[PDB]
Formats: sequence, C-alpha cells, structure tokens
Amino acid sequence: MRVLGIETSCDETAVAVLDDGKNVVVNFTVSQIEVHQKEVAARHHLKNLPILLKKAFEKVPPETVDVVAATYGPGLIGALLVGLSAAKGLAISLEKPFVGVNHVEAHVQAVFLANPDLKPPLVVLMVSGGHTQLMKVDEDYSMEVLGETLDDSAGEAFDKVARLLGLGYPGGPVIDRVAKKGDPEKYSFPRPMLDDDSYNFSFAGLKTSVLYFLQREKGYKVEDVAASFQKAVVDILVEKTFRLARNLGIRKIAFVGGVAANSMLREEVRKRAERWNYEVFFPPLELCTDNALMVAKAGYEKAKRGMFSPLSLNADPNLNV
Amino acid sequence: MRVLGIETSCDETAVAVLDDGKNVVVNFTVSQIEVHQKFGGVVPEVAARHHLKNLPILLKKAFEKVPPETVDVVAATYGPGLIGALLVGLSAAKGLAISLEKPFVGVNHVEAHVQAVFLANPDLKPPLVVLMVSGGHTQLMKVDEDYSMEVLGETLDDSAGEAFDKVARLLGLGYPGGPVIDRVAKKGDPEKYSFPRPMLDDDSYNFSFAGLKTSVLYFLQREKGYKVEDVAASFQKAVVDILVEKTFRLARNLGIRKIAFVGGVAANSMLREEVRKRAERWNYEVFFPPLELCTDNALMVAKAGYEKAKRGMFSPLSLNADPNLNV
Amino acid sequence: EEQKMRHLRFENLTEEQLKRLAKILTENLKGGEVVILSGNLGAGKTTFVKGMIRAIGLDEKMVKSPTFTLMNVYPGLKTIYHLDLYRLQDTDFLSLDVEDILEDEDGIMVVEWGDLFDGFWPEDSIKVKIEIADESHRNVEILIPEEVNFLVEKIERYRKELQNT
Amino acid sequence: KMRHLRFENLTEEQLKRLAKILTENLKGGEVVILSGNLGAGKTTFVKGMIRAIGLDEKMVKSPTFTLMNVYPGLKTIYHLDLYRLQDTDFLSLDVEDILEDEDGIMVVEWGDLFDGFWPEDSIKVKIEIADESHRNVEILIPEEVNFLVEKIERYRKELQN
Amino acid sequence: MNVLALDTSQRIRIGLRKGEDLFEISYTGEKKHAEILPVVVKKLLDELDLKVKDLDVVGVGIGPGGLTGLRVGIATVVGLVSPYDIPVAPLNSFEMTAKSCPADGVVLVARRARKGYHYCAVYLKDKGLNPLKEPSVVSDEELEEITKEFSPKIVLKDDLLISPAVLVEESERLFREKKTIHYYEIEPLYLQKSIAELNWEKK
Amino acid sequence: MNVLALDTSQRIRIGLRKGEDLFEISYTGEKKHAEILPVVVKKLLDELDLKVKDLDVVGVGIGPGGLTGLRVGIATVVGLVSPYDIPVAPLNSFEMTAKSCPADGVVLVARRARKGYHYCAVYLKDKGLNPLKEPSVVSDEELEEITKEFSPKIVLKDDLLISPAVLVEESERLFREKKTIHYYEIEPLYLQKSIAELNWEKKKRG
Ligand SMILES: C[C@@H](O)[C@H](NC(=O)OP(=O)(O)OC[C@H]1O[C@@H](n2cnc3c(N)ncnc32)[C@H](O)[C@@H]1O)C(=O)O
Ligand SMILES: C[C@@H](O)[C@H](NC(=O)OP(=O)(O)OC[C@H]1O[C@@H](n2cnc3c(N)ncnc32)[C@H](O)[C@@H]1O)C(=O)O
Ligand SMILES: Nc1ncnc2c1ncn2[C@@H]1O[C@H](COP(=O)(O)CP(=O)(O)OP(=O)(O)O)[C@@H](O)[C@H]1O
Ligand SMILES: Nc1ncnc2c1ncn2[C@@H]1O[C@H](COP(=O)(O)CP(=O)(O)OP(=O)(O)O)[C@@H](O)[C@H]1O
Ligand SMILES: [Mg+2]
Ligand SMILES: [Mg+2]
Ligand SMILES: [Zn+2]
Ligand SMILES: [Zn+2]
Repeated sequence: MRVLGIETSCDETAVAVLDDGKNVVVNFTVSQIEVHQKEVAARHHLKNLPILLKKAFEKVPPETVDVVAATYGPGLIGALLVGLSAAKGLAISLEKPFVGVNHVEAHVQAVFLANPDLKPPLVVLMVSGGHTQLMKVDEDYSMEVLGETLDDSAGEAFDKVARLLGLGYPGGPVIDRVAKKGDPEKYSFPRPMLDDDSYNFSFAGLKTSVLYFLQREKGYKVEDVAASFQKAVVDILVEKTFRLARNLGIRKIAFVGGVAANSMLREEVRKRAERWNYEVFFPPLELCTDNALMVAKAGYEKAKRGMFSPLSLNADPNLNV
Repeated sequence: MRVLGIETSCDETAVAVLDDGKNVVVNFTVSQIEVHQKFGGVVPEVAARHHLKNLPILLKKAFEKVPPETVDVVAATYGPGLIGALLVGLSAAKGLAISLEKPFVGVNHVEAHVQAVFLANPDLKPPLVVLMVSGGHTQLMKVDEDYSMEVLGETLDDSAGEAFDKVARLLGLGYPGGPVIDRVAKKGDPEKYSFPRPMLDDDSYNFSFAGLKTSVLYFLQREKGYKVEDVAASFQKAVVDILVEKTFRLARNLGIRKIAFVGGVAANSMLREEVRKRAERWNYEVFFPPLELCTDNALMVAKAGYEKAKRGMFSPLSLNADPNLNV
Repeated sequence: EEQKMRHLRFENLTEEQLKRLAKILTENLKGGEVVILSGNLGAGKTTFVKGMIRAIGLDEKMVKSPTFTLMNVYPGLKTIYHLDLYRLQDTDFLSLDVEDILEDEDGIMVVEWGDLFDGFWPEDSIKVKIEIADESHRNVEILIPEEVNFLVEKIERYRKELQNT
Repeated sequence: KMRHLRFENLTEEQLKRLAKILTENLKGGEVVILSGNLGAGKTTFVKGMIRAIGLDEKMVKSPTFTLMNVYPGLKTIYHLDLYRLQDTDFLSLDVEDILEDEDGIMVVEWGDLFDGFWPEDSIKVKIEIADESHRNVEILIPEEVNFLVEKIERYRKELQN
Repeated sequence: MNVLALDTSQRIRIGLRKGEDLFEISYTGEKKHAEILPVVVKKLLDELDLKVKDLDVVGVGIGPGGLTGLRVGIATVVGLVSPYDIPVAPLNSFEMTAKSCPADGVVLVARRARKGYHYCAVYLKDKGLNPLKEPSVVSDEELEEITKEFSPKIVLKDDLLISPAVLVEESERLFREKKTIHYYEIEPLYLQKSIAELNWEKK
Repeated sequence: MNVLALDTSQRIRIGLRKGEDLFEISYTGEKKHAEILPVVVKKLLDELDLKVKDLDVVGVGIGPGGLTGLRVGIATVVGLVSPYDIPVAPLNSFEMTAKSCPADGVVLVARRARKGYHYCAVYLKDKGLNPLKEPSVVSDEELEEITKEFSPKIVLKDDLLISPAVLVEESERLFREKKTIHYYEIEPLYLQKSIAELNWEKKKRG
C-alpha cells in the first residue's frame, strides 16, 4: 500500500513515498536539493512542492500510489493550503483516496515506531517551542489534551531566558550546556501552577522572574542563574508528568519535542522512573521527526482503518488532539 | 398505479390520467374545452394547436382534480411528429418527473396507435398483423406474444390517405378526399376504368401510390366524356385491391389468422366490404375501429406508459424528440 | 404571373434527367438559401427533392411526400429541410416554426407548394416551376433573382452534359 | 501629526483595561503596532484587547512560534509576533493579504521592526517596564483616528485623579 | 432563500441559489436543448439536497430568441412548478443579456434574425436598466440608422452572453416586487411573428 | 480537445471542454476555496465521464488577486496534472477579466489591495488584447492620474467577472501557439510584494 505523503506544515517542503508504512521508496526534501545540487528557497511551498512531485513521479510510476496523505493542521493557512490543496487534487487525478494528517496526532505516533513492541496505554508530554502539553493515549489510541501551557511553551521560556543571559542560539542546548557548571539550587525561582488541581502550566512567570533579577541584581554567576532556572522548569515538568501518570495510573511515559533533549530533564525524569519503576521513552538521535515519511506513515495507519478525509477538508492552523 | 401522459405530436394537445390501465380519472383536451368555452364568459383561454400556451392550463385543470402526489409515472409522445409541437409535451413531461421525483417514459405514438387495438378488445390474443393506413402512415406490422412489433411493409411514396385526398382535388371534390370519393364511388362503376396496381405481384410487402395519383392525372388531361363516380370507384378499387392482397398475402405467408385495421382510411366502405369477404372465405379474424375518428388523444400514451412502466422499460432525461420516427 | 427575375427553362427531361440536374442545383450551394417548388399535383415536385438529397450524401429512399408531416428534415453535408404546404391552415406555423429555421444560415430550405403563400418567403428565394409534357418527360423553369448570380452560369453549363446524350 | 498619550506606572489589571478601551473604540481594518522588549507585557496587552471582541483572555498566547494567532470574535483580531520571523515574504504576501480585510484588527508584537512595511496611519503602543508589578505605556494615535483620543484620555484622567 | 433561474434564449444558462450558495452553469455546443437542460437541472438540484417543492421562485428566459430553444426552456419550467404552483418569474433575454455586461452605458443588443433582418433593443445601464428602445425587429440598414443615433459603447451582437448570477438576482427581485406570475400565465416574446408583417409589407 | 481552465483569482470560475462541448461553472458563496474548488472539479469530471489523463491541457488563473485563493487554485492544478506532466496554460487573471468583457477599445482592470493602493493594468482591445499599462501597484491617487491619461471606455472595478469560456479559449490558444508550461514552471503574479516599497518612500517624503 504505497502512501504518497506531502509536508507543507514544517519549513522543509517534503514529498515521500512509503510502502506498508515501513520500507521507504523515495524521500525528496528541498533541504536536500541544495548541496546534492551544489534556485529553490527555504519554505516557499507552492514553488518547491511542484519540483518534488517532478522528482517523485520520475522514479515512482504514477499508478502505484494507493493513498495520498498530507498535513492539514496545525501550521499556517498558506503553508497547509499548498500541501493539502495539492494532495486533494492528486487523489482526484489518481482516482485514489486522500488523508488529512493531524500533525500532533502523527508526532505522538512515531513513539510507536521507536519501539514496535511498545503497548499503547501511555502518557505523552510534548515540550517543543510551538507546544507544551500532557495527553492520554487510550489502549484504542484515543488522545486528549489534559495539560496545556496558558501563555508560553517551555521551548519559548528557554530561548528568551537564554537571550536575557547573553547566551547563544539555540535556547535550550546552550542553557543545558552551561548549567552543567552552575548550581541549580542557587536561586529560588518561581515554579508557576505547581502542587495544583490543574494539569496546566504557565512559564511567562519565570521569563519575568529571571529578567527582574538580571535587572535588580549583579555580581551573579551566569551558569548559576542558568542552572537555577532550568531546575525550576524541570521541577514544574517532572512533577506534572508523574503526578498525572500516577493520578490515572500509567508506568510507561513518552517525552516528545525539543525540550525532550534536556540532560537535566532526562537525568531527573530517570531518577523518578528508576525509583517508582516506570518505562521512560524519547525520540531518535538526529531529531527531524518532521519529514514526509512522518505524514506518509500517519496516513498509512489512517487508510489501514479506511479513515479517509473528504475533498471539502479545510486547513485548521489551530488543530490539536 | 396513476400514470400521467401528454399528447403534443401534431395538432391535438392532450393530458390524461390512467389507473392500472383502462381506468380513466381524466382525459382533458383543447378540443372539448372549446365547446365548453361558451359557458359563463372567457379569460384563462386555450388557442387551438398552440401546445405551449395550452399544456399549462390542461395540466392546471388536471392537478385541481388529481393531487399530483398520487401520479406514479409520467409519459409523453417523443415521436413521431412536428419537432417543435413535440418538444413542449416531452420537455414538460421530463420536468414533471424531476419535480415529483417519479420516473419518466417517452412513448411511441405508433406503438401507441397499435396498443389502442387492445383498448377496444382486451380479450384479443396478441400474435396478430396490423395494417396502419392513415394520411401520415401506410404500413404493415407484426405484434409478438411478446408484443414487440417490427414494421414489415411501408409505402415508398404517398399514403393511401394522401392518394385519396389528392385525386379528390384532381376530381374537384371535398376535403377530406377519401370520405367524398367513398360516398360518390358508391353510385359509380368500380371496373369502368382499369388503373395500375403499382407493386401488385411484386415479391415485397411495400406500397406505392404516386403511380395512381398520376395515371388519373394523365386520364383526365386526356379523356373528356366520362362519369366522375366511374373514375372514383375505379381508382378506389385500384387501392382496395392493392391493400387487401398485400395485407392478407402477409397475414397468410407469416402464418397468422388474426388481422387489425387502423387509420381513417380504415373507415372506407369498399375496403371493409372486400376485407370482410376475403376473411369470411379464409376464416381469418378481421377487426376495425368504430366510426368515431378520434385517433389522437392522451389515453393512448398514458397506457403505453402503464405498459412500458409495468415492464420497467423507462426513459432517460437526455431523451430527444424523433419526428422521422416509426417502429 | 410576372416575376422579372431570370428565366432558366428546360424541356422534355426524363424522370432521371430531372433528379440529375436537381443534384446540380443543390451541390452548387453552401448554406442559407430557400427553394420554392411549384407545379400542379403529380408534376414531380417531391420527385425533384430526390435529386437534391444526392448533394448532401443520402439515397432518396427517405424523401417522401411530406404533406401531413409538413416538414420532413434530412441531415447530411448540409441538413436539407423539406416542406409541403398543400395542407396548411394555421399561418402561425410560418410566423413561428418555419421562421425559426430561416435563422439557420448554414442549411438549405425546400418547399412543395411555396407559391401558395408567396411573399412570406424572402426576396433572395429561388423558384423551380415543374410543368409536365410526356407521361415520362417534363419541362422545368428555374428562377434566380438579382440577389443570386453564379448559378445561371453553372446551370446552363450542365444543360450540355446529359441533354446531348 | 499624531497625539502621544502616556500612562505612568500601570497595574497588570489596568494595562489589560486600557487595551480593552483602545480595542472596543476601533472600527475596521486597523494595525496596532506593539513596541516593547522581552517582558515589556505586549502579549498581556492583547489579552486585554480580546475582551473587546467577546472571546476569553485564556485563548491569547505568545504567537512567537505560531507567528500568527487569530481571535475570530465580535471582530477578528489577527495577532503577529515577529520575534521569530525569518522570511520577509510572510510580510510581502501573507500580511499584505491580511491587510486587505477592512472589518478586522491587526496587532503586531515587535511591529517596530520592518518599519517601512507598516502604514502611516498605524496605531503605535510603546510598553515599558518601570516596576516589578507596573508597566508605563504610550499610545500614539495618528490624527486620521482622533475618535479614540477622547475615549482613551477619559481613562488617563480617570486614573490620575 | 431558494432560487432556480434559466435562460434557453440562445444557449443553456442555469443559475441556482440555496441561501448562502449560488452556482452558475452554462452548456454550449452540439447536444440539443432537450438533451442537456432537464439533465443538468436534475444533477444540480440533487447535489444541493434540494427538492423543487422548496424553491421560493423559479425564473425563465422568455425574451426574444430561438423558438425551440425557448419552447424547451419554458415547458421544462412549466413541468417543475405545475404540481406546486411555485411562483414563476418571467425574464427578458435582452434585459438579462444587457444586465450581464460589466460596462454601464448605452448598450445595443442585436441578434442576426431572418437573413437580412435583426431582433434588436437599446438599453441604458445606470441605477437599473432604463429602457430606451423596446425589443422589436429591424432591417440591416435600420440597425446602422439605430447605431448612428444612440452611438453606443457596447455592441452585444450575435453572441448574447447572459450571466446566470444575473437571472437569479432578477427572479429574487421580481418575487419581492410581487411581479411574479403563474405557470399558465407565461407569454413568450416571439419577435419572429413580427417579421412576416414587415416583409409581406415590402413585396 | 479536452481542456480544464480554472481561475480562483477572485470568486471561483471553471471551464471544461470535452471535444465539442463547453461547460462553465462558477461558485459564489460563504464556503472557502479549498472547501469547494476540488469537490466541483471531481464532480464535473465524474459527469462528463472523463478522467484527468484524458485532458490535453489545463488552464490556471495565476495573475493578480486574492492570495489564499490563488495559492489553492495553483496547488490543486499542480495536484491534478503532476502525475502525467499535462501541459499548463498560465492565464493572467487581469488579461482574462478584460477578454471576459464583451467590448471594443480602452479597458482599465483594477482590484483594491491594501489600505490605500490598487492592483491595476490598462488594455487596448480591438481583437488581440494589447497592453497599454502592464499590471502594477499604484496609489489611490496615481489611479485617478492613470484614469484621465489612458482615458478608459471601460473600467472593471473590484467585483471582476471572468467567463470560464474565455479561460478555456486562451488555454486552447496558448496550447496551439506552443506557450504552455510544465506545472513545475508556474510563477504566480504576487503584486502584494511591490506594495511595501511604495510605503517606505511615502513615509520618507516628510
Ligand atoms: C508547531 C511546531 O513548530 C512545534 N515544534 C517545534 O517548536 O520544534 P521542536 O524541535 O519540537 O522544539 C524546539 C525547541 O526545543 C528546544 N530545545 C532543543 N534542545 C534543547 C535542550 N537540550 N534543552 C532544553 N530545550 C531544548 C529549543 O530551545 C527550541 O525552542 C511542534 O512540535 O508542535
Ligand atoms: C400522423 C397522423 O397525421 C396520422 N393520421 C392521420 O393522418 O389522420 P387519420 O385520421 O389517421 O386518417 C386521415 C386520412 O384518412 C382518410 N379517410 C378518412 N375516411 C376515409 C374513407 N371513408 N375512405 C377513404 N379514406 C378516408 C383521409 O382522406 C385522410 O387522408 C397517423 O395517425 O399516423
Ligand atoms: N420526367 C419525370 N420527372 C419527374 N417525375 C416523373 C417524370 N415522369 C414521370 N414521373 C413520375 O411523376 C410522379 C410524381 O410524384 P411526386 O413528385 O411524388 C408528386 P408531386 O409532383 O410532388 O405533387 P404533389 O406533392 O402535389 O402530389 C412520380 O411517380 C414520378 O415517377
Ligand atoms: N503591570 C504588569 N503589566 C504587564 N504584565 C505584568 C505586570 N506585572 C506583572 N506582569 C507579568 O508580565 C508577564 C507578561 O508576559 P508577556 O505579555 O508574555 C511579555 P511579552 O511582551 O509578550 O514578552 P515577549 O517579548 O517575550 O513576547 C506575566 O507574567 C504577567 O503576570
Ligand atoms: Mg408531392
Ligand atoms: Mg509575547
Ligand atoms: Zn509536530
Ligand atoms: Zn396516430
């Protein structure tokens, strides 16, 4: 069952063809049409995608495609309406079905890929820049937003508190890197909405707390501030994921997103799982968990269950689970 | 099973409703709402052969009576006729189907004028031959136990009707020609002149009648001193002659005892006499219409409707009219 | 009686000779024009129409006296229109029905008994009187106004081909 | 030619309440440039503004990664954050297209970047951070919109005395 | 509200409105009117989950043009509305043509009729359609004589383009002004009738 | 020929020739482009009972207008033709709007962009459609200058009607003239860009 999957949600404009959601037949991505061709520009979907269909149908014969998948949310109306509007019209001219991918649904999925034999009663925390969130994944694979930031992503907190500290890009790597030298129990920074009946986060609390210190104070070590603040983010995260994995009753726990990558998260999460006896999960090494392979897979499993979308389907840029 | 039907083939505009076959709950017509048009006054009026202006009113009177809800099939003459005259009844009929969400049947006025044989004899085995001799047609057809009917004979030139009508004018007698020729040919000598029998002892079933029309045109141009009824009766027998020998030498040769007549030409005194004589003397079963020339109303098409619908042989909405149409 | 258009008379045409020239008259016209057959009953008006149906690429077996049909309508290279107004009462059939065919500037109109309503037909109309001589041979007078031209040359041409054989 | 209206040491509450007063006295296809630095309290301003269009504050969030959040209310507020903007084509195409809608209100965290792009008649809102719990704000009201100034001014002297 | 309108004055123009939605369809070419029209109306109503008995008004092109064109069109209309006396809006095919042309101005509508004569009208497109010269027949000279006089912006000659979005708008309007009529009250503009008169009066 | 032209510049406009049959269909209503364009394409094909690989060339309105509309129109065309490299006819939405007016002489086509500017071009129409002013962003007032100068017999303002028939007729014409392109080679006419410079040099003038 060849799914032809199309990406117009991320900044790499991607087209992929994936037999049976496993064996990948061709992967073309504009990103890899620059040093393998060393114009066609960053994320100019409507200009790029055409060339990638050109590149795809030169190799894959047109017939063979069985489903056309393509993300419809979340992303930007303009971006989404190019992969989606284009995939709809493939469907028409292939006389094949089309599947709208919910991206954050698909994101959550590849967890079930990073271990084939991983059983699906499970709680995901998604800590990106765009997204901060706790979810249920029911044994049937039914998800719900239970926890959601009300202001800022953990990703955004990290990137700006980095900026405030005269540290480089990217936000987190730099703060992770340089807190290694510091004292995370050095400044008693606030942990907004902890010890609560809510499963929700706020972070703009922190960004300001740090900024107010940086202004008022002086003589301070940068590491020490960087360590102090990373712990206050990790305390609020690590508490909620495990307060809720208990409160409902789950032992296997998934960590998706960029903030995922944090050495002090992975170390603190680990001394909780190694001590209540819980199975703890992370994504792959070269995190590009965002190709067209993603949405091909997504749309395979969808079509597998004859869950197709109609040619009326509009983009939803605010789409969640 | 209420099947609405609509005539618009040539001159007559008609609408009729028909319940399981011959069970009439309306057969409205422009012809009968002409005598009833001196009654109180005059406002919502029917012209005469103005199909478009009329069909709307006929339909109105009809749906005042028969709540449309209960119409189950709709059927209208598709051909043959005047393309214009037809396209009204047809196009409306399809619309009537679209509105009422009920299916549509485009009928054959021929397959219809022939089915009208069964309206006047329900007790009538259908393995029969039929001679249609109007002005419009001059034809021999065969109806199967099935009821499917191929045309087997055909004039190449004029109808019997057309030759009667015109030779009348050549002899300066009334319209319609035939009746007058029949009436006068009575006090005249049917064998005083011997015209041709164009196509007699010919190995086909096809008619010719342009040979007669002239062989009289020639005769009168030529001969002074002659009785008009002599020529009438002569010319008339030349036609009875060619009709009867074709009609029978086909009912016989196709092995069939039973044999029916249709067309105002069917009215003819001399035809009937000599058909009757032959079939008394071959024990063949002959039929006719009565003497009430009304072979153009909507009761026909309503039935071909009930008949083709009971058989689930329905019609598509793309369906054109066919003026040059037969069976 | 007096139409000072252009004479183009023939004489003693066999039945076949008449269809053959009728074939020349119509095969010499692209769309738009009208032909008015005259002559008493049995003159060969219908028969003449059989000559014409060759030009559009049909055999004549479908030409038939259209006296009760009013308009037999023959499709071919040009769609030929065939009318017998012998039997007409309602003149609203010319007002409306025959008028809405004159709108079609691509096809050919031909009319048994056209002289009956003379003056409803347009001035640029061709006439074809069919007089009668032998029981086999007929005389025919084609007319052409000033509106038409090139034919009076093409006609008087064929006269030769199969009148000296 | 445009009146600057300064507000001195405002509570997190009053800040939102100024924002709601600006935004209900708006009419059509209007740009609110939000100038301020990290922490100023821009996003918090928009929280106050969305009140005006009948939706809940809780659906206001840094569009820093999303780039555009759209509050389809009594009017539809489009909310931009240019903090992350990398492709100026977003402005030349997407934002030019947003601007064609004349029954809806644009508002731009860091609309003091890419200055050439924005309109003459754009409303400018500098937000400053004078206190741990107070922010000073200056609303600039281009003269082709003085219908605001009465309405805003009321709240300037409604607070002072 | 729910509105079907159609003109068969030249070719098939069908406009359907279901409250928020207005589709327009035009068919042009070989297929004869009775072949295409009834079919496209059925397929269309179907797609919009819309039974006929639910139309507030149906509009019909009656105005000057081809008989078997209009005949088909009207009759077809008369079939749809006959069973529920759905109000019919008459529509002028020249008035409908002029109201399709984007330009405002003096706007000639003229239709090469009987091979030496034209159907013809001159409209003033302003607020509404100010009727200068009523639909009537003219000579090939009498057309220049007109075109000399009103010296018009737009010659809508021979290819009378009718937008169907127009036919709907008009019907919608006529329903409101009570200017609707019944399915038996329909009265086509057969300009053609008035060509025999002005030619049996020339020879 | 089998031809599919569309133009989703303003409201939706779709033309379809099957050999000697021309269908035109246009939708004007609440529903977004992506909600309705593709649907209709499917239904209209599924009705003339021809598939996309049967099409000889496909027109697309690329030229100046509503962004979300064009982005959808061009995208669905790329979706359709890409499997079979079907020849594409790029159609200038203004040039179209102008040929869709039935008239003779001087034409201004205008659509109100941002705050206080228009997209605008000016067209001499005898027969072949020759361009006086090529399409371009101008100010509210540079529009009134352009009007007096070129001095139009005809102005098509903001609510621009396009004959799908005309889309096809041009798509056909470019096919015949050998001026069709591959779906990879499209370039939409984004006048939106050239606004933000006209702004910079109106705030500079102080
Ligand atoms: C909508 C879409 O944009 C969003 N994805 C996204 O925002 O990118 P993602 O790669 O998942 O997360 C990026 C963030 O991940 C943070 N990050 C990366 N490495 C980190 C580390 N070692 N420690 C803390 N944060 C880190 C970066 O600071 C950056 O802000 C999503 O997943 O929904
Ligand atoms: C297409 C339509 O026109 C045709 N019917 C028709 O032409 O009318 P109809 O009623 O069937 O017969 C008309 C012919 O019937 C002839 N006719 C009537 N009574 C006659 C009689 N007693 N003797 C000889 N001919 C007679 C008339 O001369 C006239 O030509 C038809 O039913 O197919
Ligand atoms: N030289 C000739 N040319 C034409 N027809 C001839 C002929 N000699 C004999 N005929 C015969 O003349 C007959 C004329 O028949 P038609 O043409 O069908 C009737 P018509 O002359 O049109 O008048 P009508 O319509 O008033 O009845 C034919 O049977 C034909 O064979
Ligand atoms: N008087 C006041 N006005 C505004 N915000 C105040 C405030 N007092 C405290 N705050 C705090 O300021 C924070 C508001 O953060 P944001 O509005 O997200 C700053 P921003 O301008 O969006 O920063 P950014 O540049 O990172 O986007 C909240 O923690 C809020 O409670
Ligand atoms: Mg004859
Ligand atoms: Mg913010
Ligand atoms: Zn994602
Ligand atoms: Zn009959």
